[PDB]
Formats: sequence, C-alpha cells, structure tokens
Amino acid sequence: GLFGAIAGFIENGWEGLIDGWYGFRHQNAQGEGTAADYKSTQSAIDQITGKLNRLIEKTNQQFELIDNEFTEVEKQIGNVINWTRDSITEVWSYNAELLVAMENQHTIDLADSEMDKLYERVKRQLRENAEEDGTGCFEIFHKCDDDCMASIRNNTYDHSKYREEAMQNR
Amino acid sequence: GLFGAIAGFIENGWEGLIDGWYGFRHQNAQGEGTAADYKSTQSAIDQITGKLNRLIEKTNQQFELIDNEFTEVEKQIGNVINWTRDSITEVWSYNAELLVAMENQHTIDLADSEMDKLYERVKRQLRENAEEDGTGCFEIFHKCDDDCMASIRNNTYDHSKYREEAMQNR
Amino acid sequence: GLFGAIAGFIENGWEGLIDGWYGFRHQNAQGEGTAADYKSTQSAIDQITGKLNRLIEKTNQQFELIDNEFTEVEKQIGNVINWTRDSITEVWSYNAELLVAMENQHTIDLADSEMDKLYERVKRQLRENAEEDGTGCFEIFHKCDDDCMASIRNNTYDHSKYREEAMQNR
Amino acid sequence: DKICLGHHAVSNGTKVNTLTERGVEVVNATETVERTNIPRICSKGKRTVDLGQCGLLGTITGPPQCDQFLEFSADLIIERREGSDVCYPGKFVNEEALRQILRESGGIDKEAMGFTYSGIRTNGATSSCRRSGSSFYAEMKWLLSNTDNAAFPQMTKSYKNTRKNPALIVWGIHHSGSTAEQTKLYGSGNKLVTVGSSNYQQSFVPSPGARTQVNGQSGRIDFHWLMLNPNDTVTFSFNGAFIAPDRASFLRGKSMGIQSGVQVDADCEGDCYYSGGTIISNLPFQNIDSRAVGKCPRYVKQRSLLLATGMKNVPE
Amino acid sequence: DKICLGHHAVSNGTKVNTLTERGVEVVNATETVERTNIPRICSKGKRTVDLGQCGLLGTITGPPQCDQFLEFSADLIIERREGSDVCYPGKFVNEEALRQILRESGGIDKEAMGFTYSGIRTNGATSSCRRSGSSFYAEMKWLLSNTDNAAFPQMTKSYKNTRKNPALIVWGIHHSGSTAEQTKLYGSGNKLVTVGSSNYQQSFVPSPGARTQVNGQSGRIDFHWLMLNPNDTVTFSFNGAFIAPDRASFLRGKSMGIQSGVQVDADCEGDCYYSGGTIISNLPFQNIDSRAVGKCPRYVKQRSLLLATGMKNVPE
Amino acid sequence: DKICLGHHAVSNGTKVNTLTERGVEVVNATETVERTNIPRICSKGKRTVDLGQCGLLGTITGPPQCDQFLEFSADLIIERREGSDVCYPGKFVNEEALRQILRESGGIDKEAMGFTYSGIRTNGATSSCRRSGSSFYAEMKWLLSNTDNAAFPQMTKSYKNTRKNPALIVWGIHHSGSTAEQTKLYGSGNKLVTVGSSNYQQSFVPSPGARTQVNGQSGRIDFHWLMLNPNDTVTFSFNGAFIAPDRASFLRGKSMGIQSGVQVDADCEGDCYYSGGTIISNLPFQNIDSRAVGKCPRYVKQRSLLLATGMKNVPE
Ligand SMILES: *[C@@H]1O[C@H](CO)[C@@H](O)[C@H](O)[C@H]1NC(C)=O
Ligand SMILES: *[C@@H]1O[C@H](CO)[C@@H](O)[C@H](O)[C@H]1NC(C)=O
Ligand SMILES: *[C@@H]1O[C@H](CO)[C@@H](O)[C@H](O)[C@H]1NC(C)=O
Repeated sequence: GLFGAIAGFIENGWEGLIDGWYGFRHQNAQGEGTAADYKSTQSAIDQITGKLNRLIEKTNQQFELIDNEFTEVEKQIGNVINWTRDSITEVWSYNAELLVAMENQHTIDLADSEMDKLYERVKRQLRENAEEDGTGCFEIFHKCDDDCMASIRNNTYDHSKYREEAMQNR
Repeated sequence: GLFGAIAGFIENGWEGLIDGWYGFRHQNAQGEGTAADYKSTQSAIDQITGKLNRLIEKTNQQFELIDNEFTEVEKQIGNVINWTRDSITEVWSYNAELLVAMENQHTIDLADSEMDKLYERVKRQLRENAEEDGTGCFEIFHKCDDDCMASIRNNTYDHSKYREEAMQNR
Repeated sequence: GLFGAIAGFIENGWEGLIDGWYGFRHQNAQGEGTAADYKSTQSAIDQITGKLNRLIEKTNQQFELIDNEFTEVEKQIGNVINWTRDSITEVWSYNAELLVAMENQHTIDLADSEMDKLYERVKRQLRENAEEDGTGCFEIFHKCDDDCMASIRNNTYDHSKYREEAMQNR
Repeated sequence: DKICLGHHAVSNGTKVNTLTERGVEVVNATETVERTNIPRICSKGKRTVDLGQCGLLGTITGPPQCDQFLEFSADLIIERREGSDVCYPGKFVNEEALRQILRESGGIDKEAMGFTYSGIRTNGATSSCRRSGSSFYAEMKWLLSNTDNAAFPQMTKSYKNTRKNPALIVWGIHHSGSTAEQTKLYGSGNKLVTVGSSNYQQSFVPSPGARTQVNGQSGRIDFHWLMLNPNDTVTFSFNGAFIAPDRASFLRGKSMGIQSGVQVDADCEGDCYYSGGTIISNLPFQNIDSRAVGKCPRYVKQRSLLLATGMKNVPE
Repeated sequence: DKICLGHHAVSNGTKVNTLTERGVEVVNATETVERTNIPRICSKGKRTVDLGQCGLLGTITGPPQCDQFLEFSADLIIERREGSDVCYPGKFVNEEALRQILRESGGIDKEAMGFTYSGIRTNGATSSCRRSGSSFYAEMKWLLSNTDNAAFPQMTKSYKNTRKNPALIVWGIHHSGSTAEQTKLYGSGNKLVTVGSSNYQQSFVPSPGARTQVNGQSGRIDFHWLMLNPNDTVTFSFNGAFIAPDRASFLRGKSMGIQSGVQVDADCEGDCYYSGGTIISNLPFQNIDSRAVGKCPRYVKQRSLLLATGMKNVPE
Repeated sequence: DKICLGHHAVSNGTKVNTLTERGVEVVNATETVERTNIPRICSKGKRTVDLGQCGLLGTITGPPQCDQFLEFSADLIIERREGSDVCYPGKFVNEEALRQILRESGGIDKEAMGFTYSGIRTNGATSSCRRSGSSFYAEMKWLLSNTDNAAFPQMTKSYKNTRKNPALIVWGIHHSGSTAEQTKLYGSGNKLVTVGSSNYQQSFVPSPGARTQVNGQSGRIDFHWLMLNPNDTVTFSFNGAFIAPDRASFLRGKSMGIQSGVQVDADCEGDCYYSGGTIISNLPFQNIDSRAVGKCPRYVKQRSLLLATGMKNVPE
C-alpha cells in the first residue's frame, strides 16, 4: 500500500465487482448501482500483461553436456564442474526469488496507484459540488439522478450545472 | 521523497518524538502536546522488518574445496578455477550493491508514503472544519480542547459536531 | 504513471518549455506567460544524474586469458571454459536488461512524482483562493496581475491578501 | 446523495511474497518455476538416433553393437545406460573429450585410408567381437605376425586428410595377457608404436601382463585418437601390438547429444531435454534437473515462486 | 487552533546509498557484509580431526606421521601447513583429486587384502620412515628380491572388493637412485608393473637414476591409486620396483575438509570455515575469504554495504 | 483568471523499455551497451611488445624468430597469429599453462646455469634453425656423442636457484626420425632422461621413429618445463636424446598478454583489449567480444540497452 487506497482508506474489495478491477458504487434517490471502470481496469491490466510478456521469455542460448551421467568424468574436473554449476544455481535461484518479490511489490503498489488515480479523477470531476467521506465515497451536495451518476462515470459531469445548488447546501 | 512528505512539505523531523516514527503535535487553548501514532509507525516498522527477515538469510548449500592453499594445483586448472571464482565474485558483488541501493531507495520512499498516508488520513477526518497550512499542519476553524485533539488521534473526531461553527468561521 | 500527473491529468507536455523540465503557464488580464520551475526541474535532474554516476562505472578487476584464439586448447577443458563463460554471459545479459528496465520504470515514475509534488505545492500555496480545474490548472477566484503570478512562482504568494475577495467569489 | 469507488476482490485469492512481507494474499497469481515433465524425448522435427547397446565412441571403432551406426546422421543423438564402446576390453584415452566432440557432430561420414599391408596377417579376430563366430572392430584391422612368433616387420603407414574439414583418426594398442602371448602374436623383443602429425606427436609401448578377466580376456586395448587437419598427414611407425585404422571419420553437420533413460516420441516437439524426459515450458525457471540441456529455463533451488498478476486481495 | 503531523528524527543518523543518490542520511541502518572472524575452528557439535604433521594422503599409505590416523573417523577434517603424505620421497599421481575425495569421506575403514608372498623379502625398510630405526609405510610392504641381485620372480596378485561401497587401492613404484641399486634390489633386466580392473587399466616402468637429495634419498616413489567397484577385482603383474598394498581403504560416511592455520575450539559452534577461522553470521554477505567453505555468506568485494532500516533523516 | 502547470516535451523523443511496457517514448535517453571499437592496440602509457613471427614460448628456448626477445621487458605483451615457439618440429608439454604464466610476467631476465660438459659434442645444429646456415635454439645446447655411434656417457647435471623468486627451467627430448639416426647421434641401446627437484619428479624415454615431414624433419623435440623454487635444485640424469638448457629464466615484474590481429598505436591510451582492437568506454556493458581482456565492461548478448534519462514524452 504505497498509495494507501487499496487495503487502505478504501476498507475492502467488492466480491461482486465481476465486471472489471475498479468501479463505482452509487446510492441515490432511485436506488443503488454498481458499475466497473474500463480505463483504470484496463490500465492495470495492460501493465501486469507487460510484466508477463517480459517474464515469459526464452533465451535463444543452447547449453550442451560437459558432464556424464553414465560414466563419471575425472574427479578433479567433475568437481570443478559441480562447483561451477552449483554456484550458478545459487545466483539464478537468488535472481529468481528477488525478481519475483520485487515484481510482486511493484504490482501491488501499481494497483494501489490505479485506485488512487481513479478516486482523484472523480474528486477532480466533482470540484466543489461534493465532499470526501474518507472511506472512498463522495457525498454529493445536490441531487444525483441515475443519468447524473452515469455522467460521472462516462466523465461528462459538468460541475457548473450543479454548483449553485450544491454550494448552497454549504 | 517519492511522496514529498518526509524531507518535503513537512520541513523536518522531531528529535523529541521518542515514542514512535510518526506523530501529531497540536497547539490549542490549553497549551501544546506531542503524541505518536501507533498504526502508521507500526506499519513502517512491520515492513522494514519484513525486508530484514528476507535479507537475513542462509542458503542451505554447502560448497567444498576445489582449490588448495598448501600445495597449489596445476596452473591451467587453477587458473580456470581462479577465473570462474573471480567472475562469480563480480556477479555477487554487483547483486549485493544493487540489492542494497534499491532496497534503501524503496525503504525511504515507503516511509515518505506512510507519512503522506497519515496526513491524508487526518485531512479526511477533519473534512470541512479545517484548512491546510502547507507545512503539514491543519488550522482548525473551531475550538479544539485537549479531548478534541485526543479524538483526532484515536480517530473518533466527528466532523458533524463542529461543522456549523467551523464553517461559520468561513 | 505511478502518480498520474505526467501522461495523466496533465494532458501533454509543452514543446516550448526550453527553460527546464517543469513550469507554470498562466493566463491573466495582461496576457499569457510561460516560466520554468528551477527547484523541481533541478531535483529531477539531480536524481537522474545520480543514477548515471552510479551506472557509468568501471570495476577495477582485471581479467586475463584462459582461452587461446590461435592454437585451441584441449577440447574438454576449453568446452568447460566455453560453458562457464557462456553461462556468465547469460547472467550479465539478464542483469543488464533487468537493471535497465527497472531503472527506466523508476526514472519515469520519479519524474511523474516531481510533477505531482510541484502541482500540490502550488495548490497548498493558493489555499482557499483557487479551485482545481482538473487539467492541471488552478482557476484563481481573484485578480492575478503579472506580479501576483510571479509571487506564485517565487513562492511568495500570501493567500491572506486575497482571501476576502476570492472567497467572496464563492 | 453519494458515489463510491472501489476495486474487486475474491473470497479465496492466493499468497505471494514481496520485498516486505511473506504470504500476502493477492487476487490472481501465476507460477514461475516449471515442474512439469514429459517422460519422453520429444524428437519431432529433428533427426534422432537412439544408440541402445551401442556406445558413442564405438561408432568410430565399430564393435558388434555399433554396426547399425558406422555412418550415422543426426540432429539429436541419444546415449543409453547400457551403451558400450568396446567388445574386446579396453579404455579410450581422453574418452569424454571425444564423447563431447561426437555429441555435436551431426553424424559421421567414414572413408577408407588406403592402408595396404605386406607379409603379415590383416585379419586378427577374437571371441569377444562376435558375428561370424569370432571377428573384430569393423573399422580396425588387428595386425598380426605372419605365423606364430614370426618377428613382426618394422612398418610405417601414412594418411593425408585431403578434405576441407579435419579427420578423426583412431588407433589401438593391444596389451597382451602375458609376455608369452605377445611374442606369440608379434614375436619377441621390444615393441613400440609412434604416432605423429603436426598437431599431434606421441608414442606407445605395450604393457603385457595379466589383468582381471573382463569379457574373457586378460589383456586390454588402449584406444587413442587424434584430430587431423585439412592438408595435414598422420604417420604410424610400428612393429606389433598395433590395432590399425582401416577408415577415418569425418563430421557431417551439427547436433546435440543427450543421456536419456526414457522412450522417444516423434509426436511431441521439444528443445530442453533431461535424462528423464523433455521440458516444454514458457516459464523462465525450472526445478527439474540442474544438468538439463538444450535451450532451457534457468535451474533454481525453489519448488515454486509465484508471481502476482493481480491486486492486493481484501475480501469482506 | 491547529494540529500538525510529523515524523521522528535523530541528530546523528547514518548514511546509506540508494539508486539515486550516494550517502543519504537515514535514521537507523544495519550492516549487510560480514567482517567478523573467530580465530578458531568452531568444532563443537561435529567430530573433528587435526592432522598436524600428518598429510591427508598419508592416512592411506601410513608413513610415521599418520600412524595416529590409519583408521580415523570424522565429520570435519583439518589439514595443516606442515602436513606430509610422504616419508620416503615421492609424489602421488593425481594427488588433489584424491585429497578432495578424502576430505568428504567421513573417515577411512581399513581392511586386509590377503596378499601372501613366496620366496622374496616382504620386509623392506628405510632410514626415512623412522620408528624402530628403519621401517616403512605401515600399509605398504616393500617387496624385495630374496637376496641381493637375485632375479625378482614374475608375480601376480589379486583382490576382489566384496563390499557394498567401492575400495580405495594405493600402490607404489620405486624409482631407484641408480641402475646399480635397482639391480641390487630386484635383479638386472627390464621391470614392469601392470595394474588392471574393469574401470582402470594402466602400467608402469621404473625410472632409475639420480635426483636431488630429498630426505637423504635420490630415487623416488611414485604413488598410484585407483577406485575399485563393488564386486570388481584388481590385478597386479610385476617383477620388481613394486611397493605393494597390504590393506585397502573404505570410506565411512560423510565429512568436510578445511585448510586451517588456527587452533580448534569445541566451545563455539560453526558452519562456515576459512583458513584463519570460523565465520558465524546471519548476514547474507561477507568480505573475509573468497575461498571460505561450508554453509557460507556470499563473498563480495565490498567492505561494507549498509542497508537502511529507517526513514530519511531530517534533523532541525 | 488562470494559472496552469506542465512539463516539457519534444516532437521526436526516443523509445526505451520498462518493467511494464516495451518501447515507451521518453524525452532523452542514453546508450548503455558499448559497440565502439578502435582497430588499434592502445599502447600509450605502457611498455609494449609485439612478437610477430616470435612465438611466446619461443622466448625461452630461443629459436631464430625469438632472438629479438630473449630477455624482453613488458607491461603489455602481444601474440600474433603467425608466431611460432619452434624451429625444429616439436610440442611443449603443458603449453598453455606456460603461455599464461608468461603473459603476466613483466618479461624475462635470463641467466647462465653453469653447465660444463666433458668428452661430448655441445654444438649440435640443424638446417631448420637457420642463422649461420645451420644452428640451434640460442638457449639450448644439442648434446651429441663425441663422434657417430659413440656410446653417449652417462651424465648428471645440476642447478640451484639462488634467487628470491622461482626459476623457469626448460629442457627437450629429441625423438629421432629413425632408430638408425638415434644410434647415429647417441649410440645404441636404451636411453633415459630423468628430471627431479622437490616440487617436480618425472622422467622420459625417447621415441625414435618416422612422423610427417614438418620443417623437413621426421623426428620431433618434446619440450618440458618446470618451476624451480628459491633455494631449490634441479637434477638431470641422461645418456642421450637430451636437449640441455644453457640458461634459466626469471620473471621480472607484471604484465598482461593479448592475442591481437591489429596495429599498435602509442597515441591512444587503453585498458580493455580484444583481438581486433581496444575498447575505451565509460559504459558498464559491451557487445563486442565475449573474450575481451583487461579492465572491461561486462559482456552482454544485447546490441543496445537504452537507459532513459528524461521524463515520459507526450507531444501535441
Ligand atoms: C556431482 O554431483 C552429482 C549429483 O547428481 C553426483 O552424482 C556426482 O558424484 C558429483 N560429481 C563428483 C564426482 O563430485
Ligand atoms: C588464485 O588467486 C589467489 C588469490 O585469491 C592466489 O593466491 C593464487 O595464487 C591464485 N592461483 C591460481 C592458479 O589462480
Ligand atoms: C569456444 O567458442 C569459440 C567461439 O565462441 C569457438 O571458436 C571455439 O571453438 C569454442 N571452443 C571449443 C573448444 O568448443
């Protein structure tokens, strides 16, 4: 939680959000709706994908036998070979464990960031017509019919339309 | 300072804060108090601990002699051995230096993050009853008795109680 | 875009900003001006510099011949040598590609952070005298003559001077 | 009144490790270390050779077993635990260097060395190299004295590699079971075999005497081999105990040798092989065989290293 | 009026490096590269062997020094700079291979090879292998002709490994200080020693002649060794210059060998050893000995690499 | 009314790779993998030696080619494809070990070994080692019998290293083109050469016989070499076929050897050399020669790895 959204100021995830990774859940006069956000969901996805594309990789370098499983090579040479190979195992095993931990840290942090980024986008959309409840909700100081909610999701909410009324609920 | 709080908009640390890593310092009618925040302090600590737990590690791989300190092995073989070992020294020396620098970068940034996260938590708590002084203070537009400050630290500050008065100090 | 500013809520860069990396572009009564911000620009630069300093590095370890280009060494030994060297080539090639990708990720994110940090600095400066347009602009609810703009850039904008008026444009 | 934003979760996510914390539950993860075998050498697409009873070095000298393989072609060569390079008891000097050379050679193209012999037996044979009863290494002439105890003529033979690649030249030194049998086969008095080119230069004395009864023989054959450069020439000086090459070997193209204990299968396609199968995987790591060969995922100690592919998982 | 939040600081923090900046001051840091020795081989918990004067290879042949160690048991074996494998001057063929084999063997269990000899001296001795004045390698019979210049009988001896593990077999070839002393010990005319199993097959001629006066001798003993498989058999053919095995050696369990210059200590417990001590540490890196052995921290060039364990430090 | 903040951009930025995305356009980047050669051994600052026709091992034995180089001094030594260690046909036992020893030696300081000979020829020569017509390895005396077929006296020679460093000692074994020419040069009957110190101990028999006609000779010289410790002593026992050292070699200081195919240049300064030039670069990686030597950038498979040095680039 480098960004403090996921597993942070948002209390927990929505096991119902089967539509995408991020989303809005509104409550108005008409009832209550949950919708997923394509842009943020898709970005988080694009990025994790990119990680995969990079990590699912084949090096075009062939390695051949220097050992012999059937008739064991000379002891000193085979011992040097065993030592080199074991040392190399140590390096890659480390490289793998580190790579995976670092990548998981960054993946999680990245998702947290995408959440924050979305929240802050909506916050910016509202401007002065809503206040932050601190749990990842915006209390809207005007009346938000289902078309309004929709407008907030498709980023077409004009704060000017509702400024007077909302402000007036000072 | 990926987050700009520590060594950022907060001017500097408090050599007096012997209680924890993060904390509130209030000034009200009754005087002036400093207290530490358990949750944020404890999170930063938990994480650095986890780093340590991972980095203080023993590999269960034995390595034996292929060399000889007393009667030097054959030159060509011992030269190949010296070359392999020196190359492997190069790799681990790099791996160590990089690991440490990357881990220090992330540690610092993570602390910065925990500071921001706390600040923003209080901001969220206060809602509309306070304004941001930009130095990492909140000027409260109402009267904050020691019980009030306490409530802000134990997260029990109800902004509703003071909204009228604070707002009214427009 | 870990921070969502660069290639984020700011729509795009300014091909005209030849002064520095970050900057303010204001529009007032008297016209329209663009200026660069020394502090943020210089910080992003200081850091990428630090990366370079670390990455442009020479190891003071000499490596000598164990091979022979003219008269090829014994097959088994030279095959072991070829295998060790090729394995080490695999490790460094990986270390290099990873180092570069990780460093580019962090560099980008760091710049994004510096942008955010600057924005938020100005936001903090304004306090209550301006509102966030969401494109990385501050609409100022008072009159900002060129000296005022200047004051905002050299960090000498006193919000007290303009609070009454700006607020009053509620 | 209100609009809230959130993120998904699942009831049962999977745990992964991070820089900072062990076993954090995230939504989805994927495996990074391959553990999945295919108990069959995936030969499809490449020309394969299974040697079975044949030993690899044997494909040059040509004892009974390797009669199938005296001129083989390959892309993939397969050694088997039961393989043997030998019929009449003996080791190859520098055996493994040669084995490695052969495993990458794409097969061998054999060719006569034009050796003619005067006033001696060319047809030495034994009850170990069985075919028509007693015989010998189909590429080696067992040079013997004209009749028992007849002093073996001091001879010299010679061969020029007249091709663009180099030539593999094998010869053998018969160490007799007793001083009696040596002088029975080659005549009394000292014996030497000298071998020289421009690269090579070495020489051999036979060592008669009794060793353990491997294959019903007590004496042994020391096999020696050299590489012969284009335009170069080999010379043999000898007066006994010399098992002569009849043909020389040339390397065709390129290949890869593996030591397998499992079936072939030209249905599936592969590129990483290990003694007990094939490893087909996209994963950048494997935990199967340290020693596996071909184009391979890096070998690591770790059974599993799960790579998160989803956000922190925080259920209700 | 106001509530402020902050973080701690200390007047004197410590500097660490980051991806981006060198020597940034953070609150607390911890060391990551171990530099801390213990000038003593931490032997506690494991059965130790200090050889001192004894040389490791010696424990097979058994010169004076190694009489303590002819049947030793170990978990940890310790070579000392003064150790010696030899009393009568001579090298071991493939010495270091063998040394490595012994350092991991858990000790040796010796056993008679049942060699009986007819009509020759079995009791050859020398003023170098001191005990009761002159003696020999307590595991080797110095076979000599029945009296001076007496032609040494052509002999053959044999031994079957009848155990589940393999058997270490050492023998020696005496190279006499002069042709005179050779024919004085074994009689005139050529001499050969042949050695064969199924694995092995090799042979030896003595090389009489004068070399530098090591230990007051001019001639040398070449020690040769082979490993003998379960069910297998060794055969020796010879007529002189042959230093015969009396017993064969078997490997007990498992162990680790170190080359130390420092005292033992069964008070402290350890797992990483280097020539000048023991390394007990949790740290994942060390800067002590490139060559250190056991279960060890990775060796690095760097004296110190400080790992920050606290936030950026910004004092007043 | 308004103040806006932003960042710069450029129309044409450059693409780099990140953990998350391939080929993202950022403002400025810099190259990280060096590809830039200098077709010339940058010798300035360091004392150089180009051997050309001389072979490195030759600088000890001293055939015609290496007469320039019998006592050379260097910091950087340079082998050339045409170099040769030999005039009269023959190999060096353990050649490459020695080559490596010499490439780091800072040069050689030669010194007489005080060998005197009685009642034999000291001045053997041949039509291969051309100078004044026929000659020999300017550091080796070709010891010959006093006249044809004259039995070669059994001799012994000896040398003590009386310096603080060790001493390089080379000697040779002449394998004659025929048994006839051997007994023509050294007399009939067996021949042995034994060589011993405290470190070393080995011996040689000549192997007469005909090999391929390299340099117009059919027999060969086996060169052998040993290292001789301070205070130590070498002894040679022999009765023919022995090519004697006249002088011994000592190692001056320190140097580095390279195998180059390109010109020297004492104008430019360097520290990383590869067969086809010099690599001067700050870059931490190179794609030029796997095998390059000196103080070098790590070798990597990748042609280019661009490291972003500027922000994400977003033009209008
Ligand atoms: C190398 O390790 C393998 C483990 O599979 C072992 O079988 C072999 O004996 C080792 N080689 C030697 C001789 O040290
Ligand atoms: C190997 O390097 C060590 C130093 O670590 C040195 O003491 C030794 O002489 C070298 N030996 C060989 C043959 O590499
Ligand atoms: C090692 O590789 C080089 C080129 O990469 C090749 O020329 C050489 O033949 C190889 N060595 C052996 C003996 O395989």
